[PDB]
Amino acid sequence: QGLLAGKRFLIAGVASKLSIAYGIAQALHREGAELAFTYPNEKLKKRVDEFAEQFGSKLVFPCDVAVDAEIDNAFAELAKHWDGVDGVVHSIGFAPAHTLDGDFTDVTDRDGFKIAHDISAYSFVAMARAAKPLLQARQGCLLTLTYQGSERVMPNYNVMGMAKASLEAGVRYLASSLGVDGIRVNAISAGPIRTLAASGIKSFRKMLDANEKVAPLKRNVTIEEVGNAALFLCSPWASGITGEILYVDAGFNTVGMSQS
Amino acid sequence: GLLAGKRFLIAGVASKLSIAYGIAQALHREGAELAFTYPNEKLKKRVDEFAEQFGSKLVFPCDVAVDAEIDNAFAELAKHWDGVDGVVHSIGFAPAHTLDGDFTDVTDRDGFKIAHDISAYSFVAMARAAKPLLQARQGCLLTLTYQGSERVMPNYNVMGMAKASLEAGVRYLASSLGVDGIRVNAISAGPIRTLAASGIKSFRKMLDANEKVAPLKRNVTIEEVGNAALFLCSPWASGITGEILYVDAGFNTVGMSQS
Amino acid sequence: QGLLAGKRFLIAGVASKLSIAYGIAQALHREGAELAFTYPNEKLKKRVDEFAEQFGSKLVFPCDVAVDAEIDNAFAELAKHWDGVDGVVHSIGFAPAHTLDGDFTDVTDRDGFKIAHDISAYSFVAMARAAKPLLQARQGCLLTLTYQGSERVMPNYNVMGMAKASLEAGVRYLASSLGVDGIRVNAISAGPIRTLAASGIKSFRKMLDANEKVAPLKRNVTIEEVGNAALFLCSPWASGITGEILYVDAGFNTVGMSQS
Amino acid sequence: QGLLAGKRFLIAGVASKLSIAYGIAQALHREGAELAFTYPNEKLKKRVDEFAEQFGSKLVFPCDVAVDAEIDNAFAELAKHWDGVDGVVHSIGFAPAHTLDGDFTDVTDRDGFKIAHDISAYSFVAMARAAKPLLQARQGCLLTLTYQGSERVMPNYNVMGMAKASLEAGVRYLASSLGVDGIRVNAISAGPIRTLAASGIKSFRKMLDANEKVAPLKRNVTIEEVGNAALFLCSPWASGITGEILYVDAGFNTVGMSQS
Ligand SMILES: NC(=O)c1ccc[n+]([C@@H]2O[C@H](COP(=O)([O-])OP(=O)(O)OC[C@H]3O[C@@H](n4cnc5c(N)ncnc54)[C@H](O)[C@@H]3O)[C@@H](O)[C@H]2O)c1
Ligand SMILES: NC(=O)c1ccc[n+]([C@@H]2O[C@H](COP(=O)([O-])OP(=O)(O)OC[C@H]3O[C@@H](n4cnc5c(N)ncnc54)[C@H](O)[C@@H]3O)[C@@H](O)[C@H]2O)c1
Ligand SMILES: NC(=O)c1ccc[n+]([C@@H]2O[C@H](COP(=O)([O-])OP(=O)(O)OC[C@H]3O[C@@H](n4cnc5c(N)ncnc54)[C@H](O)[C@@H]3O)[C@@H](O)[C@H]2O)c1
Ligand SMILES: NC(=O)c1ccc[n+]([C@@H]2O[C@H](COP(=O)([O-])OP(=O)(O)OC[C@H]3O[C@@H](n4cnc5c(N)ncnc54)[C@H](O)[C@@H]3O)[C@@H](O)[C@H]2O)c1
Ligand SMILES: Cc1c(CN(C)C(=O)/C=C/c2cnc3c(c2)CC[C@H](N)C(=O)N3)oc2ccccc12
Ligand SMILES: Cc1c(CN(C)C(=O)/C=C/c2cnc3c(c2)CC[C@H](N)C(=O)N3)oc2ccccc12
Ligand SMILES: Cc1c(CN(C)C(=O)/C=C/c2cnc3c(c2)CC[C@H](N)C(=O)N3)oc2ccccc12
Ligand SMILES: Cc1c(CN(C)C(=O)/C=C/c2cnc3c(c2)CC[C@H](N)C(=O)N3)oc2ccccc12
Repeated sequence: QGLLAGKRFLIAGVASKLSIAYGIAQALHREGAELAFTYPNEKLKKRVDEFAEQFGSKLVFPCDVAVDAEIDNAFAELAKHWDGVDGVVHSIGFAPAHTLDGDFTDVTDRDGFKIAHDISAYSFVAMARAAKPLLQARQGCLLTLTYQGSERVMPNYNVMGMAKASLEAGVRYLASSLGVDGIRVNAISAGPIRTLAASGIKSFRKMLDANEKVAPLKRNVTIEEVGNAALFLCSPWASGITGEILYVDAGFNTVGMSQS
Repeated sequence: GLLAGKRFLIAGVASKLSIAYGIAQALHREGAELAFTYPNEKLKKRVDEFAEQFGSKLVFPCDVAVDAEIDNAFAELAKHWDGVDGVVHSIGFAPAHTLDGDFTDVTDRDGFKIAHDISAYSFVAMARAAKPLLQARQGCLLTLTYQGSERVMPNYNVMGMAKASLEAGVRYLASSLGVDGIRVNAISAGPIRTLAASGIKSFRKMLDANEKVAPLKRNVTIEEVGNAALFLCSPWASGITGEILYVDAGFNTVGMSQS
Repeated sequence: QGLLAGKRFLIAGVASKLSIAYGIAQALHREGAELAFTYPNEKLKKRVDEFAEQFGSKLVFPCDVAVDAEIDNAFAELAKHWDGVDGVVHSIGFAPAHTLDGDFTDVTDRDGFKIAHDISAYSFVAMARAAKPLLQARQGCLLTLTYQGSERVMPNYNVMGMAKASLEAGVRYLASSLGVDGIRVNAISAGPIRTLAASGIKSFRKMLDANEKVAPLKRNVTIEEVGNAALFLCSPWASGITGEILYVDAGFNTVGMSQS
Repeated sequence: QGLLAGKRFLIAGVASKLSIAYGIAQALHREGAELAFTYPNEKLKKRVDEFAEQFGSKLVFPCDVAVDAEIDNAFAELAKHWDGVDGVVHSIGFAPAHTLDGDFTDVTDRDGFKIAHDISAYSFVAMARAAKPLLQARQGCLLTLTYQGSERVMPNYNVMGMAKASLEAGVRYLASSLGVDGIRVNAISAGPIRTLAASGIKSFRKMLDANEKVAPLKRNVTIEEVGNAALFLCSPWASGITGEILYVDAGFNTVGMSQS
């Protein structure tokens, strides 16, 4: 009998034991929640399917957020088994590698722009809609993952910064849209973490080593600390919070100027 | 005047109520002279004349949905002008239906794509196609956003996300082009009745609320925005880049007004 | 055996069963923490004495934050039973009634400014210092209560906005100063709540009813929801968060304007 | 016949030819503005008298902002010379050297806090009040100088950050208070610069070189750019802007951090 006794949650974005979604799932399950998972993509099906099976779950559905049908079908299918859900976790972001390697101006093409904002920003709004029925029944909450590159320039984050900034604006509009129906909408601004979202990024732990020295706590966060924070936001303890962007970066965002 | 001999491109003049027209008017007031784009044949006719009331020809096709039209637009302008001291981006668009109803219900994928494409990417594309022409004279870039990116306004919906993406662009552009001495800034203008108000049922009632909340108890004008944009396109703004300047009579500063 | 098993916390600012500190204390106790209490003077003595005896505590010490000595003595006294401490909760704010009733320019005198910033802003920094040793022992955390009047203009809040804005800057400098020692520093920006901090403020109901109409969730927060959030920030689940201003206002802060 | 033909302005805070106020004064005068100046005490009299007459002005009044009387008297004096005023420039900040040299927690005493917030934050609100009548005559504007240490932690800036955070909140409440009367209130957040406010700061030069490396423009601002920008804010071109914090830092504030 944990904090999430009898509560259910959908987790989109588990790619490996390292994804931010995994640390979330572990924290939720650790507290008694029942879990469901999506995969983009059946390259990933087998790994996700009973990757679910550490979590007492078999509920594994295909969901590529580029296709409108895949979204609603995944929620109609997931509708078949579950009344509703007390939360939907959005841990999805993507942009064409080339748009994240070089000068922002030179490498940001129109297509690379479309995919970035499409996969990483609109997806959250689409899922929210297809999930609204399941969420009103249970007056669950929504949660997405953002990054403070939306508010500040980081080298090579480029169009992803614009996408995250759009995402963050969405959370606020979703919170007013769904707030009347008792559905809370929030996001976590996590510090940089070495996950599969770092593959192909040459600067990465040079970024990791910089964050380690600048963050007031002198360390980089983990998927556990992110999971624990996401757990709180998906819980009745966070019942008074909506449209909030919680920074889980060891306070990195608060430093103007460190001892070089 | 202050802008003696400097040149500026003005994209987004649709009518005499333009955010861009009032700015363009302010730019000319100080002696700079001007070039203009139009989205299609429609607006070709109206822009041609708006150019000639400011002593200008420089009137080129630019639908920001087409990549070619953009680069051609900066290629045409190369023939006439050595360089450019600034580019003014006053363009935004969404299916409108995405701006009428509940945010969740009415925000489809296409309406999202169009919103961010026309309203957010365009500035970055123009910035690129304009980079060479802008390096010649160490010009600057300027766009108009809306504080719906930070705060929820009813029926602004997907435009809020786009403007938020836009504002992030300004910062990355300013960091990218800053080494080139090219400044990148934006103006967050208060709401004002322009052709960007057609089809919005709540508008003036939005206008009447802003009139009561703004510390100054009034709504800004296209002139006041023009004057501010004039500064940002001027050497007086040489120390400012990646800045979002709020021209809303301070509305952005109130948490809540007397009922 | 709850989440705060064996953890102790100092609660500053319990004036009544409605105090924000009270909702905090209850949530901390709800999870098994041991509690300590301060009171500003005798008139306030009995209330903390019995408010402590409701959380299994008698540790009740006088602390008026206007006097330097009272602060350090309270922590020298509070030392007397406890080896160390896992957290200090700071829920204190005050300004001369007159300073908060009328035009900001006309009514903001120098002293009223002085008392405002002294009692409501510096106090947190002073307590933090006198609490540093006891906080290093257990690598505890610090928490204070703020209000979004620092960022945004509310009528009749006046100098309290400036003070809370100074407070919020303190959290960031404390978090950077004390973050090196593994001690986290964060604050909660709570929505308006009718407590004894509403006495003498006539606009409250139009305040409460307005926030109720604007907040995405269509309602005003409670000391329970604030307590629960503070509980999280004072817990290892918030180990990855420092220098954060957490908004507990039902998302009110995210609305630019609602159908007024 | 410049932009400020026939316009009048009060300038508080000219300490030397390096003062931020000095480059401001130069910019306003360059455009035809009427100028006035204050000095904190006798020692500085000779130099302020001399700077005024380099701008064709003698309007130089004693004003130490620690004393209430000196403020109103200084504005009582200038009531005598000028019908009204089109703007008041506030370029004053100060804190006890010791509070700006060392760990924030260790060196921030209550007094150093009191003086810091008193001289640097309340002064603007007091001046604003004493200036209201003359400012209503011509509905001029108010302007102060802030620093982004209010949002972000700068080493050794300490209590000055909290004061500037209070200052910035003041601008918003002043703008809301005085906006109805047509008086605009704004502030400039200037990049760091070697002025008389750099004496006694050992890290300054390393700070100057860091901003030069991080700022998108790869350089530090000058009093030219600060003077010119405030000139706008004191001008009818800025008639649609109030309660605004304009950053003149070569974009430094927008970087999360550049190439190492
Ligand atoms: N790792 C960090 O430092 C960091 C910081 C801030 C924000 N974030 C965000 O956290 C989120 C989760 O990342 P993570 O590190 O836990 O692991 P991750 O690498 O697995 O995140 C990417 C996930 O998005 C899914 N996805 C991508 N394209 C999809 C599509 N077209 N259809 C369906 N699904 C698709 C993938 O399944 C993938 O699991 C990311 O979106 C990231 O933007 C990460
Ligand atoms: N009016 C306000 O209250 C307000 C508030 C905040 C921001 N803004 C911004 O101000 C900007 C300028 O607005 P305005 O009021 O001066 O007049 P406007 O109505 O003409 O602005 C819209 C312009 O975008 C151009 N445009 C649209 N789609 C295009 C396309 N596919 N290709 C090329 N051009 C296209 C149009 O020519 C149009 O002139 C807006 O984009 C908006 O983001 C306005
Ligand atoms: N209630 C709200 O809507 C709201 C909103 C935002 C922030 N806050 C903050 O919450 C905090 C706590 O308020 P609460 O509602 O839980 O109960 P409360 O009314 O009791 O808060 C005031 C407390 O400050 C203490 N205090 C005042 N002067 C003191 C002094 N000189 N020395 C020592 N102690 C002194 C008092 O003991 C009192 O308990 C406030 O300080 C406020 O800044 C409240
Ligand atoms: N120099 C920077 O990098 C920088 C950056 C951001 C903000 N600022 C702010 O600009 C303002 C002025 O800084 P500066 O660069 O011109 O240095 P400065 O020393 O040349 O000017 C500051 C002036 O405040 C005056 N002053 C101090 N106490 C006073 C009192 N009690 N009464 C009357 N006058 C008093 C001083 O005489 C001084 O001339 C300050 O508020 C500062 O915090 C400076
Ligand atoms: C920190 C940091 C983040 C945080 N983060 C994970 C995000 O928010 C987003 C990631 C992201 C998006 N799209 C990607 C990839 C990663 C690469 C894998 C995938 N193979 C791909 O094709 N495209 O992204 C960065 C980008 C550059 C530099 C630093 C960072
Ligand atoms: C205020 C306010 C704004 C501010 N504003 C001017 C904007 O930034 C955006 C304008 C906007 C976007 N899309 C539009 C049109 C205008 C109509 C012409 C175009 N032909 C169209 O089809 N679609 O937008 C709003 C949207 C809904 C409710 C209120 C507002
Ligand atoms: C909202 C809002 C708050 C929220 N809140 C509790 C605070 O943050 C601060 C409270 C506060 C500060 N000082 C007070 C009192 C209360 C009254 C008790 C005591 N009688 C007194 O002398 N002085 O306070 C306001 C004050 C004025 C206008 C609006 C608000
Ligand atoms: C950069 C930077 C700033 C920005 N700056 C100019 C300010 O806003 C503040 C100046 C400042 C405050 N207090 C001072 C003095 C100057 C010295 C003369 C005065 N006589 C004094 O006794 N005390 O302040 C810093 C403080 C520490 C480290 C770096 C910085």
